[PDB]
Amino acid sequence: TPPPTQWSYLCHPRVKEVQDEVDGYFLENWKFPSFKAVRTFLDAKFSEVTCLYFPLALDDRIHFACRLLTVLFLIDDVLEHMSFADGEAYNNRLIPISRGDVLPDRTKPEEFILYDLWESMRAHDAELANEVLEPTFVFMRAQTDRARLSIHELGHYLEYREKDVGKALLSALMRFSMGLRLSADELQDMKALEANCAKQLSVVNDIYSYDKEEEALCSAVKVLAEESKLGIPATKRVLWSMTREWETVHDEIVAEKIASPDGCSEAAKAYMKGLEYQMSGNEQWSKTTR
Repeated sequence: TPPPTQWSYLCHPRVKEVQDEVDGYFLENWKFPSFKAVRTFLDAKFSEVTCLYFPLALDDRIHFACRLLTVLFLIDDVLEHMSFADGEAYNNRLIPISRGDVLPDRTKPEEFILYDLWESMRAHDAELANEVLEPTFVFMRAQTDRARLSIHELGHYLEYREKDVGKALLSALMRFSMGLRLSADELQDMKALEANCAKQLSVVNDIYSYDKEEEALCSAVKVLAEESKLGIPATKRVLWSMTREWETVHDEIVAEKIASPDGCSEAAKAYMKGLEYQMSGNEQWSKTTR
């Protein structure tokens, strides 16, 4: 029931091969705790998600993104079940290894998978590989801290999502996967568009995750439904409405930077189009998942 969108999602052409390859890799190395754990793992189709997010990734780089997002999802799950303290230590052990400053204990998959991944990434393109490092660490460190006083206004909720460390990681990983080389100025002048993108991705995620998220929460669906005193079906229709307006905001900012006097590099252009795909791909995926 979502209103019409001007964008068309796209899935990476090599999704089939890459998914078998990467899922395969983890089935060979990750210490799943049970066969049911494995069913759960395969049902997630992390490589398909990655391929819907970065349909323009270079053919020889898309597997890197799948491997990185997969291991990070696995890790995120591990951290969710351990105390704040043990989680702190988990990351502290892994980050140095990810930097390649510490050799991995060959009997600990969480150690050697990350080590081999990052090494192979730098080996492919060290300059961009390193552009993804920090965002990754900021992200895994943010998976330990709990609390988070549930927000209740629409503005503050969106402002909060704009700064989502995960969405920031996606954009960096995307530049690497597409081989995009942007200047510091270009990236800085990109913040607005990025904020809008992060915001759009969230609301769409929320719209589709509200139902299942019912048991006993940070959701634009909950936040707006209360502020406006509308029912869930209605609230959702309104969020869909806004979502389409933010897609239009994206188009205006893009056209504005392209028709700009100072010009717009091919890398910048490719980057903006990449964000478009993140949003359209995210929807296509949320629209057909779990």
